Amino acid sequence: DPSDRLVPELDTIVPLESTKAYNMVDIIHSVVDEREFFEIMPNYAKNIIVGFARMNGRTVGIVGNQPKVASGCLDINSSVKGARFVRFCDAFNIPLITFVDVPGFLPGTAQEYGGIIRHGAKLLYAFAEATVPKVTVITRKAYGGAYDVMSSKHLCGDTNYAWPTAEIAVMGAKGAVEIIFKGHENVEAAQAEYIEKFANPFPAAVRGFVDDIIQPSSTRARICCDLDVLASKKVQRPWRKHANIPL
Amino acid sequence: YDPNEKTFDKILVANRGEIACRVIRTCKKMGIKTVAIHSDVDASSVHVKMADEAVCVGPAPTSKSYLNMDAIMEAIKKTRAQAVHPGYGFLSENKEFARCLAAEDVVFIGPDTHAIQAMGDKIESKLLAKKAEVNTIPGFDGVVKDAEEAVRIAREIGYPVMIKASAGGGGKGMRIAWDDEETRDGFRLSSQEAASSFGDDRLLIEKFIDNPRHIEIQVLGDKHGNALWLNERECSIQRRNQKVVEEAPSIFLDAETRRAMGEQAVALARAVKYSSAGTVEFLVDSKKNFYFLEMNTRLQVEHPVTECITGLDLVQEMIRVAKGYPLRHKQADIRINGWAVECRVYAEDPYKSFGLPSIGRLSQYQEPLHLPGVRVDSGIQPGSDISIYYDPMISKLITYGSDRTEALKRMADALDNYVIRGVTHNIALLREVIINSRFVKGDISTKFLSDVYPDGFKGHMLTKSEKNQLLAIASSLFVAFQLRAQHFQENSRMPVIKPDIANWELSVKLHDKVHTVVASNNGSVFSVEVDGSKLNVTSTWNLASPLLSVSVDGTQRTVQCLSREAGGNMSIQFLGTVYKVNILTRLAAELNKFMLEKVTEDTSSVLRSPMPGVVVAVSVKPGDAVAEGQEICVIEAMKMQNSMTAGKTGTVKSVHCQAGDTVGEGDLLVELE
Amino acid sequence: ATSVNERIENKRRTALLGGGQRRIDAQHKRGKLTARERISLLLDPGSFVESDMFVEHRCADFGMAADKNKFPGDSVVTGRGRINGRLVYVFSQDFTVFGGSLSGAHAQKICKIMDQAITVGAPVIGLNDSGGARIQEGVESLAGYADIFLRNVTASGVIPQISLIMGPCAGGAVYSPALTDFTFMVKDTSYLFITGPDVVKSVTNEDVTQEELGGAKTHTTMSGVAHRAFENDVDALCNLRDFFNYLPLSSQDPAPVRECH
Ligand SMILES: CCC(=O)SCCNC(=O)CCNC(=O)[C@H](O)C(C)(C)COP(=O)(O)OP(=O)(O)OC[C@H]1O[C@@H](n2cnc3c(N)ncnc32)[C@H](O)[C@@H]1OP(=O)(O)O
Ligand SMILES: Nc1ncnc2c1ncn2[C@@H]1O[C@H](COP(=O)(O)OP(=O)(O)O)[C@@H](O)[C@H]1O
Ligand SMILES: *C(=O)CCCC[C@@H]1SC[C@@H]2NC(=O)N[C@@H]21
Ligand SMILES: [Mg+2]
Repeated sequence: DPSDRLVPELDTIVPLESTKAYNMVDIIHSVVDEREFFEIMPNYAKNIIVGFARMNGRTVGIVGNQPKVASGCLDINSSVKGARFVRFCDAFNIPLITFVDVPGFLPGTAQEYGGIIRHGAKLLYAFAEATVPKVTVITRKAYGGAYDVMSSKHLCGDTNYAWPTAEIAVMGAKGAVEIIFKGHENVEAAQAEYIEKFANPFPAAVRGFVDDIIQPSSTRARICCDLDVLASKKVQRPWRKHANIPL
Repeated sequence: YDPNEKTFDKILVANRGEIACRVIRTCKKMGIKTVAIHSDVDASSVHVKMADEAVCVGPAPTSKSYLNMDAIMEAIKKTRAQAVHPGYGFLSENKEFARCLAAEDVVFIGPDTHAIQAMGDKIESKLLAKKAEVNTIPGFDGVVKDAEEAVRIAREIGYPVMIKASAGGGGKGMRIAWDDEETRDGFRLSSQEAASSFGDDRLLIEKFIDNPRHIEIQVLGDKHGNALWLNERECSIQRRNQKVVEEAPSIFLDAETRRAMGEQAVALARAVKYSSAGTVEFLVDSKKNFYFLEMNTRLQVEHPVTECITGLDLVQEMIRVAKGYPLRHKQADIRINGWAVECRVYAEDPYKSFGLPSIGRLSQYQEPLHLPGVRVDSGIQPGSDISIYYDPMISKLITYGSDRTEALKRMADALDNYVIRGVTHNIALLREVIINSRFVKGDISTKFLSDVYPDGFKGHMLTKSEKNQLLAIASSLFVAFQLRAQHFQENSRMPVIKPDIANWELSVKLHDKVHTVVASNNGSVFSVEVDGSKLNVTSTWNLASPLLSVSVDGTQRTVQCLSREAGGNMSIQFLGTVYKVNILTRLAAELNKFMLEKVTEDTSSVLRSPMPGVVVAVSVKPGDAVAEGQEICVIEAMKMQNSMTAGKTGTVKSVHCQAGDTVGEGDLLVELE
Repeated sequence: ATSVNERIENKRRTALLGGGQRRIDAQHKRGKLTARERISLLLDPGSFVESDMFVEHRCADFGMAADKNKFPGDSVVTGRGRINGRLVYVFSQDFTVFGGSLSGAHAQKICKIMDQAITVGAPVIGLNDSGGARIQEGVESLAGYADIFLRNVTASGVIPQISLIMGPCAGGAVYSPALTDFTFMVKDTSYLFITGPDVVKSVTNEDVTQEELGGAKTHTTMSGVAHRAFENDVDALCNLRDFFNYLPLSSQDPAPVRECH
């Protein structure tokens, strides 16, 4: 399986409408070698996907969002499910590949009463501690602190890519317009300027928060290359017996 | 291909699919700007990207997108396109569209509205053909009064005559009036059926034709009264009154009959004053007697197969004629240069009523363009979606050769090297048809698919040698995968000791039988013993490519590996058919005898609400047709909306759920069988 | 003649007065102090050395470039001090200026203080009172949260980190206290929730107010996020000093030993 094989089927897998959903397992199957993917816990916390695959003959761990189930929102179960897998992959020198499409965290009363903060911190810490090479691709969405929780550039991430249909923002357009343009009480046009200016990956691109905006069909052809360069990564950290996982 | 001559500089192709792509390609060869129309869904189709401009026309359904008068009118007005080409289907045979286009200033590639109006109804066309001194269908013009009229018609023209209820609407029915008492009782039954169906109670009795062959003649004309007949085509192989395999030169006809049919078609076209490309269809009995049946006033779907054997670009000729130029050829200039066979690859499952519509999104798509003498016409690219609103047709495959046998061999080779992963196609049926003994000999009729498979399509039956080759190939591929699994890199800390196993003893389960296989490897050549028979398998053993070419005892074969599991299950496409096998080691097979079978329970009707929510709009009705896993309804929630399908095939019986209801999880929404 | 001497005094008085006397009165009406006197109560008298008192936000979009929206300090007070003679680093969040919303300068100051603390080897105490991330800044607030989280994870297991929730904290800023070793809250004046009650009401169709959505009782009784609850600010700070007396300064040092009787 050549490492430069094109995947044109990814050119239109993301619907234009911001309401429809799609299957991330299809993207994972397209990208990996021989379309083989060993999934871990496939029937528990289905809004997140974790598994093992091979890229150019090298074992890699894959974690990603599933927009089909619960819009891809993070909750208590998926946080620990992803966190333990990421920690195990870190412990044995296995690179990580992440696909990000998340609109935030699942709201409710049971989520707060169950302690969603602790498990969100677990996932955040799991990505922050990781010292193996990691590559991240943003397909459609990344909102609020969930964007940071999913291994943004600022958590010592190595390479980040965003598809032309991706978009990064603090919140939704309606919420930002309401919380900013309150006295003006005119959302007829201000929403139009907001969605034509800040509803695109350009604010993140101009500030260097993403390495480059790549065509989907070349996705695989990029990642392999990065995994060739980052194979010799070495970093230094302050000495300690063991850090305090928020369990 | 001379571009010096003046031609329209703006053409609008108001169509979709592969015909739009072909027209766009021909116009590009002419150096003419192309403008394409597309619905909201088809915003990323092949044709819309191939063209220069692109104008939307409306929503997904064809009744508001490709059949909308106003949308096309404003598209023409904004674009100011010089000429409009409809292709075939949709609005090709619309007289209203025709004169609406032709009124202001727009030229329309096609026949004039007078010819369409003339050949718009069966009765008027039949009487015009009778006035055109051509061999019409043997019968009488009038109405039946009683059984006396039926028996007098039977005694008038021919003994083998139907009593089928004709005229009215459609004119169909399984009826025979061979004998006098048969004429009487069939007339009674046909009158009863007509009263039940249409109420006409009157018949246009027509003579019976045993196992008829459907031939067709391609005709070309201009505004200067010049008519040409471009050989013939045969479209006998049909199911559901739809052609699947077309064969350009007719093996059943000779020079004299061909010339007679061409002369009759040319005379009919001159009588109607046709000035474009058209087709005249004939039914030929066993006695080599041809009778006229219908005339298509548009470009035929299977026009490339007659284009290959003559080298005449039909779209180019249509454009030149519509410009006003006369034909640049004569009757003697037409030659039958070789042989041609065309097949249609649809997105349907041939194991249910010779094809049922299917949906899905293509994940892998590869054409055998590198094979010799293979032409593919398709409007599909990898990642395309096979929706429900349109025809599920995928592609057209054409093979041209020096004779019939070479063309058939090339067609089989192309079918074996054609990759479609994501949906279900009917390639197995096509390959079985093109290798049947009767089809090879040349004895086919419109009932070929009916009598060859009276029970239905069951697959490609395999002989002893083919079964042995399949088992050897599967065992070799399994052993090759196992061997590749042992190749790691150097560790320098714990050295790897590769095992030195000599023989692999395997149990292979196929259909409902178990065979013992012994496999040995000597580099790139495998020696396989199946039940004593010895075979040699050699290949490059490239496990990443979708297609694998192997050589078993010198015979060259091509296979595909659709599925592979650690449990031993393997799905392999061989000779155009998908076979499921289970390969295990001897020890595993021996130990598996103690594994208890798990009995299933409950009913397959499990569809319910995955989570509580509201239904924005339900679009089902008890008794509605259900496709292969088609989207049955939509339940929306926060942010994203869910669209849950009907994966299990079953006729709708009762829809407990209703639109707008806040049904909880587990509630019975749609009952399916 | 140069007007640079008066500029220093004007900036100092603006920093001392925060964002307005009316906002100070509103803060005092709810029974809650301000950041400066919180720090004064927490630390030993005459030992607080404020750093980076002349930092202002550099955003120039959506009218944020106006002088009325430009305040020195960027609504955060950071520095070092001594508790019972032992060094410590402290940062406090000011609800006066845009409700304590975090921006580039806010996160920059917090990151600088935490980096200095991990370099020297001294604990970190964080008084948290903020309405979330600043929407006007945009991705800058998210980047600041990411940097703060990265430095929190890096220093975990190296130096102790204590968080004290003094006001309503919402959004991504909730995650920073959860990554520290200990968390304390003040009864009836502090909240912790990812999303406000309005979003919950809109989405899941349930009515609830802040008190039983992110109150101190919920987190200290049936959520397991906080460790202790205190009645007011003064008692919370005295208990914080008493608790800080227990811990060692860093992982290198052994457990503290005190004079016994
Ligand atoms: C990374 C994820 C994020 O970005 S989370 C950002 C927070 N998201 C929101 O929707 C804001 C919700 N917060 C609030 O409503 C209030 O601040 C809460 C937490 C309820 C405090 O209660 P309360 O005492 O009534 O507030 P207040 O009336 O005193 O308002 C004071 C001023 O603070 C401001 N403020 C607060 N947060 C932000 C923010 N993220 N961005 C910009 N400004 C903020 C408010 O604008 C408010 O202004 P004003 O003085 O009422 O006119
Ligand atoms: N005179 C006939 N006698 C017996 N069968 C006929 C006769 N005419 C048509 N059939 C059948 O009617 C079917 C459809 O007729 P056709 O005129 O071609 O309509 P369509 O344009 O829809 O294909 C053909 O498959 C043909 O086999
Ligand atoms: C949609 O227009 C945005 C408003 C609803 C927000 C939904 S619900 C809660 C989730 N959190 C978030 O940021 N988006 C999601
Ligand atoms: Mg017909």
